[PDB]
Amino acid sequence: VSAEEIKKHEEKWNKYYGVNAFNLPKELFSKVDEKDRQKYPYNTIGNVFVKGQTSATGVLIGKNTVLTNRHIAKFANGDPSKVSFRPSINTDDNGNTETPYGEYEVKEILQEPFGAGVDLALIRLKPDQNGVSLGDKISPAKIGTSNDLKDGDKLELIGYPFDHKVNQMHRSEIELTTLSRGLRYYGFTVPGNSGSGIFNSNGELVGIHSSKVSHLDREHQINYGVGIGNYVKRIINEKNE
Repeated sequence: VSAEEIKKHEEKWNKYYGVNAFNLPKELFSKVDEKDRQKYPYNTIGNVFVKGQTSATGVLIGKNTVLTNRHIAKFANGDPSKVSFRPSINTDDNGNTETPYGEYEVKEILQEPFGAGVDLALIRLKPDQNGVSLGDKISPAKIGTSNDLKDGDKLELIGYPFDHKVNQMHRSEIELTTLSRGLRYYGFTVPGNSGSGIFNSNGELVGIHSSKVSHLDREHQINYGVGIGNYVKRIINEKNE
């Protein structure tokens, strides 16, 4: 790759990581407020908590099904009792937690239903303590397709940036780049964002954030997510519940 391209990349990447996260302009990164956390599509986003292991993000795609990363599901080591899902959870700056839709225990974990090479997993939830499924309280995220995405497109990534602030849902504007090498994009994310939903202007889920991978050369990074194409969509239809 060329130097002119590298310089350009550094300047763009610097817009998100050149300043402290608390100082990022609102249009690029911001907290989802109380009112919005109870509106679609924000309410389909929840915290995937793996006891004593990690705290990431997940998206409700079925009545009892949560979509997240395979690398996140792996932390549970096949034991569903170590995992819980908390939709629209919020721990304010005073340390007070609120779970408007309650907290859900996990019934089963499908670590790699799309194949070990695809960083996606399905988590099956149990109903609440009253026998009501999460999918009956709120509508699951409408699944779209990444096939219509073009380089330069700006989308909304929604999740729980744990490393920045614990249990506080945030939205990050992302900008797609070099789609010939997968769903790559500029934008601010932290490890906790693993499993974050990527939505288009119509509120359709088109991808799931995964992690940061090398870009251009070994000494540069970019965000990487899994796009939702025909294959991913079909498996979801076969396994959804």
